[PDB]
Amino acid sequence: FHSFSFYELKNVTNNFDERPISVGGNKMGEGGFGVVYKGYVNNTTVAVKKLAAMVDITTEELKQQFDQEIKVMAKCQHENLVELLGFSSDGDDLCLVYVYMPNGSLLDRLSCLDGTPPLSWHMRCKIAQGAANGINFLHENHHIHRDIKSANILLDEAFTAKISDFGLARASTVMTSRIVGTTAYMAPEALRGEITPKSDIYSFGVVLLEIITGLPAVDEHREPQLLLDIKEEIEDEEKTIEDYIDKKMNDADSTSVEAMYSVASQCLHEKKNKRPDIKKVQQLLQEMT
Ligand SMILES: CC[C@@H]1[C@H](F)C(=O)N[C@@H]1COc1nccc2cc(C(N)=O)c(OC)cc12
Repeated sequence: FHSFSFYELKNVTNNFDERPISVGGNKMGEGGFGVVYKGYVNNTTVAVKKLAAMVDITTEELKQQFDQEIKVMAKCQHENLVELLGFSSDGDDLCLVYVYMPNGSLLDRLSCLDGTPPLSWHMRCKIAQGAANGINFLHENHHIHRDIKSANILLDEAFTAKISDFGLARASTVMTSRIVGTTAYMAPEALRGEITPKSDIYSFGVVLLEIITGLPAVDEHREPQLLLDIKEEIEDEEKTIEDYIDKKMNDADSTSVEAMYSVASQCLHEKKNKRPDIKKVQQLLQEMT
């Protein structure tokens, strides 16, 4: 990967202009570990992630996540993983430079952030297949992602799904004392500190529910607050998947929606050993289409 000067990245992002693009700035997104800015290097549009302790972690832990991301990127190259172009470690803050994803995150496209048109059911099926292909590549290469979520599924110029954020990824059960991930997506065993690829399957199940419903995984002003709770409502015959299907599509059919819900439901088994592995998930998503 190309070594950038912090100052060149500062220069091409209009001094890390924290205002969103929609208001004239360079900010494309943000999370607990940093902010993503639109940049322009050598006649190529790029994304620059500037690392920052947004959700309280140490500078040493932020540096370990920076090193882990570069290490995972050097070992894992695939059609369904975002491509790292370079990094910066010389100046004021750590930066990671990526291939520009013109369609941003699946989370933002599902919410239609900035007025983007809703994703068709056809597009959503391709995205789910692509994301499963990327997770499959990771598990085949003995890596556990640990943070599968719609904010970590990016969308390129062809709406091809690209899994992102490998700062927490682990080479492979095993237990840890540092419980990390996004709670609204975490498997029960992951919440207890277990490190297993079976947890990535569970989180992917939550992503499939977001794809079907267009609803975020957590919404404090919604009943139920957690999306994974709709599975219980459907199972207990209180509601149907039909009641939750995203209304912002005109090309969905009952058969393929029920087929995707069935995959999501199997991924969301509370007992890790009853969940399908990633290869079975891929097969089921291929059969859906
Ligand atoms: C700090 C934000 C976190 C983290 F960066 C991540 O992987 N998921 C989150 C959201 O990220 C993004 N949101 C919108 C748009 C985004 C475009 C790109 C991109 N290559 O053009 C991007 O690259 C990595 C991240 C983008």
